[PDB]
Amino acid sequence: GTSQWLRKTVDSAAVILFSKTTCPYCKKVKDVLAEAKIKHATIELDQLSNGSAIQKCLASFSKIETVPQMFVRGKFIGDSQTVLKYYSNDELAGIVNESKYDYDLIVIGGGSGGLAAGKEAAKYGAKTAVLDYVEPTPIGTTWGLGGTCVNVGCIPKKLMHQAGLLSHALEDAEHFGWSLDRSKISHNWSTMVEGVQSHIGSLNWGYKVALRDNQVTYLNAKGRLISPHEVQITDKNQKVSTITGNKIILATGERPKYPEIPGAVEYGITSDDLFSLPYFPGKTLVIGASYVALECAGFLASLGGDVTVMVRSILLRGFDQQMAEKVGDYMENHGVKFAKLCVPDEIKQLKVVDTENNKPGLLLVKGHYTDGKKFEEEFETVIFAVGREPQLSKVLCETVGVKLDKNGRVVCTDDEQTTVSNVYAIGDINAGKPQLTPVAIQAGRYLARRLFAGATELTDYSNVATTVFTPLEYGACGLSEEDAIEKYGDKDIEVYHSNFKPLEWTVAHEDNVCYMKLVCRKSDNMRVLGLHVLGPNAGEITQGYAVAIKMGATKADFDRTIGIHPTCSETFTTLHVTKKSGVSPIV
Amino acid sequence: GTSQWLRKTVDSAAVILFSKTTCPYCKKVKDVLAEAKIKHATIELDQLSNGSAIQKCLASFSKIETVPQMFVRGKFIGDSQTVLKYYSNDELAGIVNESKYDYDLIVIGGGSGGLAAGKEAAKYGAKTAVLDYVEPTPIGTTWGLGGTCVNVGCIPKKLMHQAGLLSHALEDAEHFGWSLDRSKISHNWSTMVEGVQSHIGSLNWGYKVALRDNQVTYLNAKGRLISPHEVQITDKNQKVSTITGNKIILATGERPKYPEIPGAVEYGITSDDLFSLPYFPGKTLVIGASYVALECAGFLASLGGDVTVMVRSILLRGFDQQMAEKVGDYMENHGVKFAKLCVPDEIKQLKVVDTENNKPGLLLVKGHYTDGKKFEEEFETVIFAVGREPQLSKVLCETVGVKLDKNGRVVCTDDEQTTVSNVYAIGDINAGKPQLTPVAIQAGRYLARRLFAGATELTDYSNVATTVFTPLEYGACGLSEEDAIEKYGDKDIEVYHSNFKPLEWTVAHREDNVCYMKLVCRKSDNMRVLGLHVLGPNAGEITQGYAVAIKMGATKADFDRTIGIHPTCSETFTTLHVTKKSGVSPIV
Ligand SMILES: Cc1cc2nc3c(=O)[nH]c(=O)nc-3n(C[C@H](O)[C@H](O)[C@H](O)COP(=O)(O)OP(=O)(O)OC[C@H]3O[C@@H](n4cnc5c(N)ncnc54)[C@H](O)[C@@H]3O)c2cc1C
Ligand SMILES: Cc1cc2nc3c(=O)[nH]c(=O)nc-3n(C[C@H](O)[C@H](O)[C@H](O)COP(=O)(O)OP(=O)(O)OC[C@H]3O[C@@H](n4cnc5c(N)ncnc54)[C@H](O)[C@@H]3O)c2cc1C
Ligand SMILES: COCC(=O)NCc1ccccc1
Ligand SMILES: COCC(=O)NCc1ccccc1
Ligand SMILES: COCC(=O)NCc1ccccc1
Ligand SMILES: COCC(=O)NCc1ccccc1
Repeated sequence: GTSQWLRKTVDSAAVILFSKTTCPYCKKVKDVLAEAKIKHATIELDQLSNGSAIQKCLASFSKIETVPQMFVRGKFIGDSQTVLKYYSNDELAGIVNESKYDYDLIVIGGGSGGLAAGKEAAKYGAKTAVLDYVEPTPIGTTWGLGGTCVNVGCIPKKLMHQAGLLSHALEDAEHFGWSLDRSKISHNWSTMVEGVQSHIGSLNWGYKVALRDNQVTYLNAKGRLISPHEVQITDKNQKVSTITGNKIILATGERPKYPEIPGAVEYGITSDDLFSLPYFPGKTLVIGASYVALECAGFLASLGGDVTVMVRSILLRGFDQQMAEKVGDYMENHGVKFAKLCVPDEIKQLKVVDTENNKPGLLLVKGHYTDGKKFEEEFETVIFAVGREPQLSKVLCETVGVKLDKNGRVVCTDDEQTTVSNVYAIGDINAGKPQLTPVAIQAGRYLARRLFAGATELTDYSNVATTVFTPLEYGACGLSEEDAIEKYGDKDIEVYHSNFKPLEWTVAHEDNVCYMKLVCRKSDNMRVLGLHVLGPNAGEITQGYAVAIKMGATKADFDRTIGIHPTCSETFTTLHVTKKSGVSPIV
Repeated sequence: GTSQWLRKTVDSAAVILFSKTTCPYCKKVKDVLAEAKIKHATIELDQLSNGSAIQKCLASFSKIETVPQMFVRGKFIGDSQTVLKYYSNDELAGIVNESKYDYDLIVIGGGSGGLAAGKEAAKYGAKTAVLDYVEPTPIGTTWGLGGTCVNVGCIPKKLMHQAGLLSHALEDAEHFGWSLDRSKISHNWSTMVEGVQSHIGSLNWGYKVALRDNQVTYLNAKGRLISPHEVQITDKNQKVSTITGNKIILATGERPKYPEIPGAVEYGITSDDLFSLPYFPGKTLVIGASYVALECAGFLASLGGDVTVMVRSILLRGFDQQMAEKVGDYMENHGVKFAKLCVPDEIKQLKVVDTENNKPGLLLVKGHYTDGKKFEEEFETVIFAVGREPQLSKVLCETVGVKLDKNGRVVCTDDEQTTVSNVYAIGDINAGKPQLTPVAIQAGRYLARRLFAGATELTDYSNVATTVFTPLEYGACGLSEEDAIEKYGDKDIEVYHSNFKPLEWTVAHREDNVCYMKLVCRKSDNMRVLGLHVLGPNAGEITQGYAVAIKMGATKADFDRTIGIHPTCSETFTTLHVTKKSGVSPIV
């Protein structure tokens, strides 16, 4: 009912005003709170369909049914006369700061989700702390505020992908009439890294500025939850102390795994080290087959590197395997070598990294194939991309009572609540959720609004679109073909597909490598279950269709919509060849 | 209802079989027709909701109610035993080819719409002819099969746009670590024209191959409709003759306009000439302010040219004007000069075009500003982009009875039918329709299916998305902000907007707050998205997908609950929150 919503909202909000837009008494109270620099949530009752019933329920706390009514941390404070009495008697600031705890909210983790949750909470008057610490990699690499995406993830990865894309831009320019000679142009790794790191630095600073301008307390400290409301923090100087908070948000993310083989930790690196590496990696082996592995190998090859990928079984496990194979075939034809069906056994050091002259070392990699033959080859750099994992045993004392799953991620309700009722988890550590930066940001902002502004909207985790930024990009939204066939049966699935050629590729001189498909359910009006595209700018192509899939688009919706010409994306609006027909999809 | 549909379908279809998927007698008839290379439409009665009623109405034509039933040009031909008799007796070929007319379908015009209509019709057994002729420009330019888009429109202009985009890619490469020096690289116009024209030639050839492989008769001839079923054709040798057809599709498109001033036709050019010009235009004046004018001026400046645009009043009349101004401001900041509020009065010739040394001429342009002050400046090339118009007085004898509107376009019903019942019109000459290549293609294909395969689906001309390929691209779908406010009033319209910066622009040191997007929404209809607008790179790829959601009636809530893809430009549409009425700044 309305009544129990109102109780949760009053119990949880830090400072909240129940108001009406046309009442000059509420306006007087608003302008008072603004002058006093008091931030607060506002619930305009004349804009809610059942505002009348809420007014009646307020009296259960305040014994009045009029507006405005101000509350602070679950307690009714007063109407217009009473609030102005406190203001003119210099008693207001003390009353709005009265709290059982040091903070209304403590966020452990200053990354994609945690910074978004903390900033949104502060907008409603929640007194908020954000804790962030970066544990250094085995070789000592560290970085600033903002999380995995900002520092060692989406941002530097896509900037180095762009540096690689520009190599083919240089090649194409000749065919379009420009006088340069591609074969006499080379790439400088450290010039690239300096520009990438300068941009990352501007983001570290921007987040510190944003927290200060929202009155958020930023602590560069390692946090550990030792009881439901107590966080122990450890300083850069090993000073230990305890702060208290009403609500706690866990948002500490993951770090790369290493295989348990000799030499891995000592002599290899991960993506954590790659994006600030002060020397060109040289001849490189990438071990693994995830989107991180393939994206990194792809741009290293495009910058002119000698690059090999060691694949245990398949590419992109969990993605549509037809598409995954097309991705890998393109890379193999464009200068990435693959050691297929192969695992490593040991990494042996032949030459130590020369920090002084800014040169890599030299390594001997020993491994074996599934047919039993041995692998043995020398590389200057070895990069492990074999998955990521959280380390919540560092963050969470067992006695607090927060349940984890077999993988060590937090088990949450559909509103991010843990098994401890004031403790929530968002981002990559929330078990079962897509591990993506815009998912973490939406979860964090929406959760802050439910805690401190009386919102009810949940985050929707279904049909979240993705893009893999390999040399030829792969965008997807919804089910793979194999998952749909498993779920519904082969006779209830129809697949429309086509090759295509970007117009930009005609003058630049391949005809049939770009490819797209719609996987559809026959018995549900040909509903689009999944969309897949391999081609340039695949993330821009895919994004808009994710809205239509969210709304339940059918094939007839795609047919009746008209294309924009000339584009790659328009090919989705005229698809007609089915896989069951056996007709070729080539252009 | 059903009976009126069945009569229209039987009267119009060239060759059609009424069938069921489970009937082995129907399968035997299908096999005979395929072996005799007889193409036909097929309607599978067991797959239609009212298949039982259709089966019963068939008796009004054939006096039977079973399947299969074969018809040819409105006449019942027979059941399974009868079709096999004709086949065994070598009588079937002559039956299926019997006609009052030379062709089931004559398409006048071999462009985007006409080629699509003709190929689709031939798939259902319609005996089809496609007529195409290119009247040369005043200086003599002509080109091959395929229409305006293929030869002198979307295809060459986007390729030249891409050559222009690559100049900034060469600049950006230095910041991302590559060793080149952009300052020492120049552009060769004729090398780019040769590559563009080689691709256009492959399209000309590909369409001739497609018509041959579909058994469509291609006539390189100028057509004139002289009665409802008679088309007069004129040869390249000026031989005149008459062919007849049951259905007629008019698909002749438009050509560029010239202003009525001295020297315009003699010494200027249009887009028709630009895309195959053998020499670089040099210092260029573009007169006009359409998307054609701005796209051409944009790429010429990026290829190193000294370019001025003469604007009579505003940019992009009929497009959202906040967006049009941001487009123009970006071009003016990046090396396009504008002569604002200005029109030309005369072009004088100072040098003839130098065909020997492959060089432009030289012209003196005189004009005046709206306050009366004078304009006078020299240019090597003057391009007119002041609109396009059809020439239907050449295509259509007045006595046929096809009604035209005040602009000379064809007045059609919602199924493309003109005021003459067997005559239809598609593409740019269809009055009131968006003038775009994918619209012409959808209209031609859907019409051919209704004429020859019993389809009922109409083309939907509402909320068709567009993209202007200026140096910074502008994509749009739906109403402009000013049209939304005019239609619903200011109090019922909410606008969400934001600047943004492509991630690719950060290390390249490009501008922070020039790219821009907005959603124009209707408050009283669950915040329905009435219009979407984006200025930024790859704007056509950004916009296309959202056109499906707008077709389905997307609201602001649907954008909010959808999660973004990171890092992209398009994801900024999923988190918009600043409203124009709040007064809050949209900068990042
Ligand atoms: C190479 C790579 C590329 C990626 N590319 C993309 C992409 O293109 N698009 C996309 O959507 N996603 C991408 N991702 C995923 C994206 O980075 C993550 O989903 C996102 O960063 C998760 O956000 P988060 O808030 O859960 O955690 P994080 O961003 O990892 O932030 C958690 C923070 O908490 C800190 N912390 C940990 N323990 C403590 C403690 N005890 N006390 C204090 N602070 C602590 C961590 O050091 C870190 O700073 C990529 C990931 C990688 C590794
Ligand atoms: C510079 C420019 C750029 C454009 N860019 C785009 C773009 O990016 N995207 C987009 O969607 N649209 C674009 N367009 C619009 C697009 O070209 C048209 O909407 C489309 O070509 C219209 O097709 P149509 O079939 O109506 O006519 P057309 O393609 O013009 O074909 C008509 C054909 O009929 C021929 N013909 C004329 N009279 C006769 C006759 N009597 N007998 C026989 N044949 C005859 C003509 O010579 C021509 O070949 C652009 C147009 C221009 C001018
Ligand atoms: C960059 O995209 C990485 C990602 O994790 N995308 C979502 C996904 C979920 C489940 C299986 C495959 C993919
Ligand atoms: C079933 O997968 C067999 C396999 O060897 N996959 C690895 C790979 C495939 C295609 C291109 C590059 C690498
Ligand atoms: C009302 O419009 C007045 C006008 O002069 N528009 C032309 C123009 C505007 C912005 C940049 C370049 C040209
Ligand atoms: C009001 O204009 C609507 C329209 O669709 N105009 C045709 C066109 C649009 C965009 C780019 C090029 C051409």
